[PDB]
Amino acid sequence: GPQPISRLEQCGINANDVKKLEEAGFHTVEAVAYAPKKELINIKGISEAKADKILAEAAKLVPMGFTTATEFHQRRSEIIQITTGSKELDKLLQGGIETGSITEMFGEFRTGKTQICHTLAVTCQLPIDRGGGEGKAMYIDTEGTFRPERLLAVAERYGLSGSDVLDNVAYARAFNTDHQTQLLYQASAMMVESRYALLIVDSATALYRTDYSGRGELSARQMHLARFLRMLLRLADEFGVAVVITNQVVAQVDGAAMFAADPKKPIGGNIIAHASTTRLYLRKGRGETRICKIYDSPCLPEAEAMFAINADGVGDAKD
Amino acid sequence: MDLDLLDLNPRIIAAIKKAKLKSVKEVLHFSGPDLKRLTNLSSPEVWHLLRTASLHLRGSSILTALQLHQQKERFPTQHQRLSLGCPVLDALLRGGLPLDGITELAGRSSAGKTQLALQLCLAVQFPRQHGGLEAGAVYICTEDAFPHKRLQQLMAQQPRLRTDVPGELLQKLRFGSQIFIEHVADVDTLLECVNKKVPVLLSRGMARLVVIDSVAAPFRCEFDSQASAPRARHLQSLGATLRELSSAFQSPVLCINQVTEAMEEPLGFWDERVSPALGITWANQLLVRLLADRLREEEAALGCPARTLRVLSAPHLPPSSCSYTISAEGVRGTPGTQSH
DNA sequence: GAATTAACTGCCCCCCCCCCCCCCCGTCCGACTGA
Ligand SMILES: Nc1ncnc2c1ncn2[C@@H]1O[C@H](COP(=O)(O)OP(=O)(O)OP(=O)(O)O)[C@@H](O)[C@H]1O
Ligand SMILES: Nc1ncnc2c1ncn2[C@@H]1O[C@H](COP(=O)(O)OP(=O)(O)OP(=O)(O)O)[C@@H](O)[C@H]1O
Ligand SMILES: [Ca+2]
Ligand SMILES: [Mg+2]
Ligand SMILES: [Mg+2]
Repeated sequence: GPQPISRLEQCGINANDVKKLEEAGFHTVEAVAYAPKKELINIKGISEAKADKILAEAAKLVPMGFTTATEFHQRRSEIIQITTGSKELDKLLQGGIETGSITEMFGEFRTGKTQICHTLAVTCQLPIDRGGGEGKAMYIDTEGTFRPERLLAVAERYGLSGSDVLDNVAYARAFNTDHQTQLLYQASAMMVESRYALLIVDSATALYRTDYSGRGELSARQMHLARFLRMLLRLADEFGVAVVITNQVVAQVDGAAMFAADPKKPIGGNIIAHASTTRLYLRKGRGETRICKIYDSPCLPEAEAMFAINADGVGDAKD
Repeated sequence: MDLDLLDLNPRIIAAIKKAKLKSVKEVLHFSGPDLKRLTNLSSPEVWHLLRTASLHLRGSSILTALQLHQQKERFPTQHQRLSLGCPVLDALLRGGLPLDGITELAGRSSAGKTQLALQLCLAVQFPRQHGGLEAGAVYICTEDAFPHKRLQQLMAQQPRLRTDVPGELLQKLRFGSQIFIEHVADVDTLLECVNKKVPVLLSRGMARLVVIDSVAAPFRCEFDSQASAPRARHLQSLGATLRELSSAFQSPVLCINQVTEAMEEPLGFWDERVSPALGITWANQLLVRLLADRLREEEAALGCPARTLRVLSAPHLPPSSCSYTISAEGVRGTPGTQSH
């Protein structure tokens, strides 16, 4: 069972200090073993030497190796938020796009799902002071829709070297689901040699619509997608990178919908919804302006923002 | 080692020693014919041995239902409840989660399961008068990273949510240091975690609440439609272990589940578009089954999302429902919304 | 002419309510406007 606080004196502490810890709300070795150091030493008359001594006593007395919420937050508080190139989007996402998580953007047709990917592929190489991530970029393509001349425009907008940007972006093309999944082992091998800050898959579910067709092939398609997303999550957790993927849409041809403004939902079922962390929904706006809406997020409220696609990349709507 | 204190004859205990029987659990593991062939002795002495072993293991107190009803302090599991933090949700649940068995929470994505899990994790550290258990909690993430930012925001906003509790002891409560986080990636990893790490935390008394972020996530990435038997075996083992731990340490177990569509071409879901996953084998292991649902813009074209928390089945709760909203403070139920 | 074998089809019943617009293909002229 639990060891009472009346055991500390046999380990080398006097009654005064163990009592001082006792009336501070703590009543067992287990509670004080994981207690934060600053909260232990903020009490007046408590020296750091005896604090470290009693912490060592607890560590050799209490089974350690258990993560704690305060330690979890104070150990991984140096996350990086890459800027999207638009002030409105950065404000809406509260600083940009986080690392160590999967962010997906879904929408129809001429919405800006590829321009955003290009802009992120450029801006991820900026210094952390300027809002970047200070790393390379990986672009996995499934539709043959990669244009370096779009990256050149952003590199010129931000005053970066044109040739250097095109040297930091690794590129690969996928022709089926097996090749797309197999490329992840090569990605894992490559991420050890250098430091990467972004990984782009566009589009994640483009090939699954045609590789598996009909109700008969639904289960295998869903399991393959789940395994692919599990591999992506493992990569993101291990290397601390930002994974951005794009999705597609499908119509709702039944009478349940009534607002009649072309109802549409993302494809992939529940696996892609549960695997991804933050989901964005882009729709067409007047002229070249577009509207971005937060579809799902564990720590954000649903809202809306407006951006535009310009000659220099994704930016803010002109006046 | 323990049957020595039992009254007996030397012959039967000599036979037991020769047959390598250790404790009463070992002798109760075997049946009549097995014990008869192992001890090679007559049936009536086997019956006497079984009777004596059973009387040794249990059978001392004649516990009626008056002792369950009147003696509130003797049996906390039948009266004490874990409050959910909101009076409306507690009224819907008639007090909160039971202290024994497994409670399921199921629903589609972006419904608000993680927010409820975090609120329950924070609400367990209150004193017994305020609906808590004066202990910590264990969080097991099976799908993705833990949301530390939302937890910190909830901890900061905690004084605003708990309006009824006066705030002098709120600053004493160290919310961050009494929550433990674990990560798993496989079904076998989760089984090893629940077999080894969880009992260590519960026995020593750090925590009295277990939360699984997504029980269905590991099982949906390994077993196809043609491998139902191994999945059923694993689910039965996990449910048995969880129920045993919850009963032994009087700690509620909250499981978060996903859903699958009907795909209309039973189990009580006739006109429901979605049903809890993992089949009927997992559904047999639970005690109270909940369901959180969100009506999309088609029904949510009024300006704000519509969220309803529904009770599917429970041994002591009628099928009911309510409404709730998610804000910067936490999950709060809408007053005057419970359905009969 | 007939015993015998072979090939194509079939397995079924619930939704009766009704705010909802959204990103232009207007057809074009009056006047502004800066150059
Ligand atoms: N240099 C540019 N200047 C202005 N607008 C541009 C420029 N280049 C492309 N665009 C616009 O950006 C959009 C490109 O759409 P995009 O390729 O991002 O779509 P998508 O969501 O990837 O579509 P798909 O589903 O076909 O993959 C178009 O509407 C196009 O008019
Ligand atoms: N201030 C806020 N902070 C965080 N979330 C908020 C806020 N206001 C509203 N929300 C809503 O909270 C929801 C959080 O969803 P949540 O993470 O609980 O979904 P889930 O699918 O149950 O989770 P998980 O997949 O992790 O189990 C979002 O859909 C968002 O709209
Ligand atoms: Ca999610
Ligand atoms: Mg594209
Ligand atoms: Mg949630």
